[PDB]
Amino acid sequence: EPSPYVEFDRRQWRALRMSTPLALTEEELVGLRGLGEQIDLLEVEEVYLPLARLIHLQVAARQRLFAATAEFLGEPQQNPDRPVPFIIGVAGSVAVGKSTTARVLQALLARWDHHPRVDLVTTDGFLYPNAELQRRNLMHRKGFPESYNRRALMRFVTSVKSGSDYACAPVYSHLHYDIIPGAEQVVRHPDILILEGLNVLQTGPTLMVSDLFDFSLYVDARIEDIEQWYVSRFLAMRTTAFADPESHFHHYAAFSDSQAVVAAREIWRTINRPNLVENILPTRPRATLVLRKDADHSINRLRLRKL
Amino acid sequence: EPSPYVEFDRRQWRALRMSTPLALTEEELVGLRGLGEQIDLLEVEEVYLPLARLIHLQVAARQRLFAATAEFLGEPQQNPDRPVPFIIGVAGSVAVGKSTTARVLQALLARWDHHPRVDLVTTDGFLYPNAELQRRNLMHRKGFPESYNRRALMRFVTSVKSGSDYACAPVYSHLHYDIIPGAEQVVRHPDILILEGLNVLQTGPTLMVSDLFDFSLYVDARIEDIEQWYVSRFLAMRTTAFADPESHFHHYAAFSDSQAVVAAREIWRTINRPNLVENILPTRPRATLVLRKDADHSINRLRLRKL
Ligand code: NA
Ligand code: NA
Ligand code: NA
Ligand code: NA
Repeated sequence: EPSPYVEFDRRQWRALRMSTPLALTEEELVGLRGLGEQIDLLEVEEVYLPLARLIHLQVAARQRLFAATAEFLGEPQQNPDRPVPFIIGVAGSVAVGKSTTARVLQALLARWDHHPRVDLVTTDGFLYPNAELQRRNLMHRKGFPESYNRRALMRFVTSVKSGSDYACAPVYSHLHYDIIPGAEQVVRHPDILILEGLNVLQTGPTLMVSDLFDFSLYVDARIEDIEQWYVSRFLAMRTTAFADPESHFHHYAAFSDSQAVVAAREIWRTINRPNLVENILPTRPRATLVLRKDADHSINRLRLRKL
Repeated sequence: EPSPYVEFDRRQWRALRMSTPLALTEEELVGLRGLGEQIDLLEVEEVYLPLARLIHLQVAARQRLFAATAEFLGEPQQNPDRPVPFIIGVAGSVAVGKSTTARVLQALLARWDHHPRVDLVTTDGFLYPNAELQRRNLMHRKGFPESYNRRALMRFVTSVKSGSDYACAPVYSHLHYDIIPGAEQVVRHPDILILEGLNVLQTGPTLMVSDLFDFSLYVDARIEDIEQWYVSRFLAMRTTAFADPESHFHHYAAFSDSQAVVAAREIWRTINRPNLVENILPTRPRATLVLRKDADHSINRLRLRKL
């Protein structure tokens, strides 16, 4: 039966790498990966290099599109020193590795032969402040679509892809578990813009940020493996992030393996899992490329949208 | 504030026509339009000609996209005697004129300099048979998303855009108000495929037909004007379609202006209006181009998606 997708195993996919240069050291990859991630230069060579190739093949191809509409509208050319920004979305569950994935993707694309301006924005900074969340009785649905100012987010991405000289996004603090007063992330007409977050691929009654994506990525894995990673990582954070007295969750540092596991499973069950099942997973069908990870965080299978 | 769209009045839009040839006679336009429509060669010149231009500018541009993915996959070129079919969706309410719009669009694009294979398929043939509708208790929601076999529809469009030599779609009879046993509409690798129906722009938990559109059109107008047109047309059909004894709604032919109006308003209120408000309108934001009609069926304003 005909299909919009085309599956791959790491073997089939690593061949499409061709002669793409690996411009990332071991020290660099390290500072890009998160606690728990297993990503190594090998995976970066057999998976991220092909992806980066495909993306650049499409950055140019995509420009042909806006160019047509430009020609149709009888308008000028485009300052080649300012084309239409290529927007990439990276979606996935909490703890599946998407943040690392987006950080690595930005590193590789920015180090491309001509040195493109590659900006990365996480939807964290678009969550509503804790105070505003409490007001809406949402302090327990942090990460759900409604916990974000999707309007500000949409204005942000629209602003950037429309050619603005610069746009601003709030900044979120994982240490304080809240939006930081007065903080700003300024993005100035980048060549590429990667947007990473839980529900970026979301679709709805209004034009949304996913409708502005020229390419999308969905980091996938089994719901139980992600729970495992989540829990495991919660325990690990007792000696890293929670160890810090300034941490909103410093109280967690003193938890025992047992009580920490229980606490982690509860947050997963009451928050992260529901959101994954109800909002995130339903968006997967639309991803240009899905990176499937095995229980060991290893990306061994990919699903690409040819249609 | 930045915007994904760009508005136009007929004046601004007719200028983008450039020197596009008008290859349609008065006799031809007539056999393409529906009862109640006011479309004339002027509107076809100041509105449909520009649109046809823009579309052909993008058919080629769109091919650059699939070509990139083809080059990336290290696969052959594409029999230029068989590129990737360009899929166009035309959405809108019952009685807004979309069917005429799609019929005219196919006539103009098919008569393009190189003579493209331009096929047109209405979602009618994908409604579930009356018997199946009754089974699902849906005989009163005919036209709502659930009243269609969206799977068969998706398989159909996927089949065609994936390069199949031919695909088949059931046929619907407006005379009998039902799907015709054994009837088939065969579509063989067209250059362009126009899909017209109520909820074609719909989006959801799964990859849908709207995700395969390279271009979309949404014929729009005020909910009350469409009700007016609907009713008015119901009355008019007493002497055309309902006059036929073989008609499922032959009983309507004997209705008086008064009782016919009442009947028409009731169907609109209980069926067509709700569907428009709940399913159709929410899809409008996503249309590449929205054709706004005034109470006189006249297209005088357009909204194009530049992003
Ligand atoms: Na996190
Ligand atoms: Na994040
Ligand atoms: Na109709
Ligand atoms: Na129809």
